[PDB]
Amino acid sequence: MKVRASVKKLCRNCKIVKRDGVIRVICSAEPKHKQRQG
Amino acid sequence: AKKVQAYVKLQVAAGMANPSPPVGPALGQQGVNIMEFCKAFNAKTDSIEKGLPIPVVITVYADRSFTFVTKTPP
Amino acid sequence: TSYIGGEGHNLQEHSVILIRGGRVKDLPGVRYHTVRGALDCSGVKDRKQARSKYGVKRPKA
Amino acid sequence: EKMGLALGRLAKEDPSFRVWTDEESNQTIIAGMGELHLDIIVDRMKREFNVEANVGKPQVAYRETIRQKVTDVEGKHAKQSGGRGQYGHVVIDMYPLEPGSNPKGYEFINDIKGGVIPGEYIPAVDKGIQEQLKAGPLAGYPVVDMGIRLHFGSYHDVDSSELAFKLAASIAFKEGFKKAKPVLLEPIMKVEVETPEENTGDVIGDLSRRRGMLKGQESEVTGVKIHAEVPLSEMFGYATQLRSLTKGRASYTMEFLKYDEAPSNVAQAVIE
Amino acid sequence: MLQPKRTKFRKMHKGRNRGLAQGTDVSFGSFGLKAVGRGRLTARQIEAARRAMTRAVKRQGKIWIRVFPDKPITEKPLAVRMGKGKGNVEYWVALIQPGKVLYEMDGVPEELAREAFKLAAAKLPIKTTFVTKTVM
RNA sequence: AGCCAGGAUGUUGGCUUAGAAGCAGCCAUCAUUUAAAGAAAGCGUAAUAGCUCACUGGUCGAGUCGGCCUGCGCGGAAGA
RNA sequence: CGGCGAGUAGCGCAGCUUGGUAGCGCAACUGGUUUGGGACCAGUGGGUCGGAGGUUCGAAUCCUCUCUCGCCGACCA
Repeated sequence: MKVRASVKKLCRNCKIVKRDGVIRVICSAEPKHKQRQG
Repeated sequence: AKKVQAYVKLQVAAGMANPSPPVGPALGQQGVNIMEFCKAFNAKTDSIEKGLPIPVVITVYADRSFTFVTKTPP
Repeated sequence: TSYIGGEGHNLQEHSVILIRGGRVKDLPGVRYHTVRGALDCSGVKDRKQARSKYGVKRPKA
Repeated sequence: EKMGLALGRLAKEDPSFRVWTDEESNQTIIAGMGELHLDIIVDRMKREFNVEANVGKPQVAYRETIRQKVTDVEGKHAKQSGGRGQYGHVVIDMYPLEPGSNPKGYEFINDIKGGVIPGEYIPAVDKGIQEQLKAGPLAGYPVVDMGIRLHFGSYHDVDSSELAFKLAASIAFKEGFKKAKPVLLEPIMKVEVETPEENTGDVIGDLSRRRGMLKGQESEVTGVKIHAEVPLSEMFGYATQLRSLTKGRASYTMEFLKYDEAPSNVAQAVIE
Repeated sequence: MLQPKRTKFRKMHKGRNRGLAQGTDVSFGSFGLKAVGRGRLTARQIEAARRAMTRAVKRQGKIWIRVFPDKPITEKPLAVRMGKGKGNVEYWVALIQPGKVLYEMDGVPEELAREAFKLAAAKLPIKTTFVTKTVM
């Protein structure tokens, strides 16, 4: 995946999470949108 | 002509029977024969106006049988 | 350098030939010939006259 | 010498691969059925006839023509030294001819009316322009579509000879090029591909990737054939590069159509 | 690149950036970007931010560049011992204070301009916001 | 917000007529049939088809949705 | 890098000192001469001063800022 300081929902089905307090943008449809560390 | 099974939006020109260039896999994607299509489509094309930019709908059944509805020019 | 007598040559930088004796007297260097009826330069496009030279099969017709 | 022999005693095994010899570059060109077909043959000589022939890559032609019109281009040759004193002056204009299917990329119409340039010198400049057309001012590649019309000029009494005007035409000729900025012409192929039903699409992008301008796809009972235009440069390896796409089921063929001005990406990549 | 053509002097003092700017209104159009920061914009950034917008509409609307450099900045040549005269003019900048309206845009719906300014800001250093023309 | 539905008629709309059929884009950005449906928000195609959403039906049954100004936190944050 | 010397017709040099008018030689076009060219004899055109900003009535000129181009040297641990 990709780590950045700014992570935005790219797809419509990109979702936001706070697992372990670390922001993640895990999706459900497409892989490439999975990103974190934002 | 049931729910969406085997038809597309075509009939470039009824005046030119068996149209190759601008059609191509437009109806041939399914496996539609062109020689059989000459049979029915020409059967009423001679009776109606020809060569007008007009579409037709051709729906093929499971046993290799079809049907049509000749339409209105855009 | 050698000579190909007759408008029937068909070679460019390759294609083995045969060699026979004879210069040409006007071409500086040429001292040999080709046997028309050999490797890569056979007869000269169907000539009937004195064709034991320029070697083309006669008119079979 | 024994490589020309090598094939002649290997070609016997199979007519499937043929043999060429470069029209312009005197380099033999091997043809075949596929990489597998060719691979073993390389060893068939590398061992049987002892031939570590450095297996290169197929080669190119790359024509070149003018981009636009010219304005005045003129000839002038004056080296006297008394005894000779050859002085020939001409003033032509060449134009980018109509790109036509005829092989007549040369056409010199004589516009001179009266004795400004003697009639016995048209052949000289005529001889002149045509030979220089094998000296494309990039690296000497086939030049065409040069609309040449000779306008005005001069000559030297008693003196002026063919030498003056045949060469002086060229000096003028070169200017039309060094001033109207020609550019390459790449040969273009028409390639037809039969693709069943399933990889049809994905094949197109591959061809599209090859700068291939799509023409049209026509469907039949089994296999949609595709008419396609593609630059010959992008064409090498295609067969395997295609059968690996069509799971070894397709059949492509090559037809020449026309010559295209090679783009920047390809253009500068000939200059040497 | 915008640059004061032919002014009074070439080199001018470092100066200071105190207070609040003058232009605080959306004067010419309907929408404007106000600078909530306090810094120094360079000419390079200016034209850069212009491109983001000039591209954000492609051809519609009118764009007003409120600020203008008017300040020359110098720099000493690399690795020269300090002293030995004043620097050499490198590039020009426009001082900025909070409450200054920088780019004023009109001709497009509030929507795109809102989006357009989101592109200009990413090239400018100082934090800025989007403000609109109001009555009196 | 979930659970079952619908989501259409002309309309392949030009052109570069090779082709952009709601989905490359350039324009209009319609009217009808309506409980409703945009000549289109995304996925998918050479170009379609296929899969959803807008909005609308019913059921369930109580609050729910989106911006504005700040306080205080997280991430950005890796050296012998 | 800083820093004293050049930038003028097609080519090479003048003219800048002390501001007022752009020249010499060769090149180039034209004519004579000769069987013709070279050569040699006559006539003429050609820049308007590297580019920009100043100062004066007046800027090729005297000053400033950039560019292109030569020379001097960018040393002492």
